Amino acid sequence: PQITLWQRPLVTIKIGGQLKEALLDTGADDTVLEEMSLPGRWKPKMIGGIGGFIKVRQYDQILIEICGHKAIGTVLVGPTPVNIIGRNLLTQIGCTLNF
Amino acid sequence: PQITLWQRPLVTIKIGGQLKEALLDTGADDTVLEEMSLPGRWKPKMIGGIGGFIKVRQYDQILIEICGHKAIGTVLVGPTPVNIIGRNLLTQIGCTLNF
Ligand SMILES: O=C1N(Cc2ccccc2)[C@H](COc2ccccc2)[C@H](O)[C@@H](O)[C@@H](COc2ccccc2)N1Cc1ccccc1
Repeated sequence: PQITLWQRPLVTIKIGGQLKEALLDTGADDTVLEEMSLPGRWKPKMIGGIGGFIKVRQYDQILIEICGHKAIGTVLVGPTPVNIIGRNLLTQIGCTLNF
Repeated sequence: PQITLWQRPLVTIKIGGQLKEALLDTGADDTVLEEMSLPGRWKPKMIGGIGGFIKVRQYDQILIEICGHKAIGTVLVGPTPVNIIGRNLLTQIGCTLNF
């Protein structure tokens, strides 16, 4: 798909067997989703941005399906305002920026 | 050009006669630059980030060249960790996400 940025680039993702709405975010190094439970061992992490830092739980080797393209990677879970797909998973689906 | 995401999508921008580095960020609705002096009057604006809200100053019709593309638009100045080019300017340079 070729996605215009007149609006926020929201897409559906399937994770944990759940369907969710997420933003394709090229400015984000990591993927961060709102509170949910994933199976596995997790590690605490602090991630910061505009507004300061938030504590998240880091889960590795998670499978996600973005618009139909499976991808595997680390996923951070915490009190984020919107589900964000960052560069660690966008590279796996082959997403590029073009102008 | 086509930009992949294995590295942060950093580009050089020219604003006020000077060169700065900035991040092409499809997750950011607006463009926010680190503290600097711009001409004119500014208006107040509050932006929600990952760690909360920050108050920034909004300047309108500012000329900024991004990778050789001249754009004119709204730029916010505030305590951001990095210069961020958001959708309001990414649309003026014809940027899309492709996968
Ligand atoms: O705070 C952020 N994050 C922080 C972050 C860091 C790592 C992983 C995920 C997120 C970066 C931006 O900041 C940084 C900080 C450090 C390094 C790189 C980018 C995203 O890239 C932006 O897209 C947007 C992401 O989060 C949100 C929150 C609410 C609604 C929509 C998006 N903003 C806020 C923002 C909003 C508007 C203009 C400018 C910046």
